[PDB]
Amino acid sequence: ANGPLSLLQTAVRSHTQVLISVRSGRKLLARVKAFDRHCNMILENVKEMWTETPVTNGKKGRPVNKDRFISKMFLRGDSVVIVLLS
RNA sequence: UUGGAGUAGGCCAGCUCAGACCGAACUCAUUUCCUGCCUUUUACCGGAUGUGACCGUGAGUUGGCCUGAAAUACUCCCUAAUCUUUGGAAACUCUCUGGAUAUCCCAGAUU
Repeated sequence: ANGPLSLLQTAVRSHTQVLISVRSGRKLLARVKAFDRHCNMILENVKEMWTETPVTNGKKGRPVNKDRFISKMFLRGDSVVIVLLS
C-alpha cells in the first residue's frame, strides 16, 4: 500500500512489463500477476533471457544472449537481485 | 495442522471371563477327625481339615428397548532481521597438485 512493495501493486494495478535481475545471473521480463509481502511473485507472459559463453573444442567462444518464453511463472523471492518497473 | 476409520446417553437380556482385593459385606450345608453336653438321634457345642451351595460383585462381548441426535456434531492417532524456512550468490580467470603428458580437456584445492 505505502511500502516499496506497492510498486508491485502498481505492477498489479497496471499489468506493465517488469525487468527482474536474479542471483543466477539471468534476466526476466514479465507482467506481474500476483505478489506478497515476502516478494514471492506470480508472473504471466514471461520472457527470460541470459548470457552464456559456449566452449567449442576447448576454446572460450563469444558470449551469446539466448532466451526462453514461459507462459506462467512462480518466481521465489530471495533469488531476486533487483526489480525494475518499466 | 490434517487425513483415515469411527458414532450418543440411559436401561434390559444373553454369553464368556474374573475372589487375588471378584464382596472395605458376611451366612448355610457337608467329608474326615478331635473335644463338649449327653439314656437313644435328629437338632446341638467349637476347633481342625477339606468340600459344596446361597445372597451378592466387576469387566469384556452380543442382541434388544427408551429418549434423542441427524450427513449437524463428536472422536482417535498422525503429518522476509543471525542457529536452518525468505540464500554470499552467480559467473569466470589465475595459480598449484594428479591423470594425459606436445597441447586441449578434466578432477581436487585456492584466489
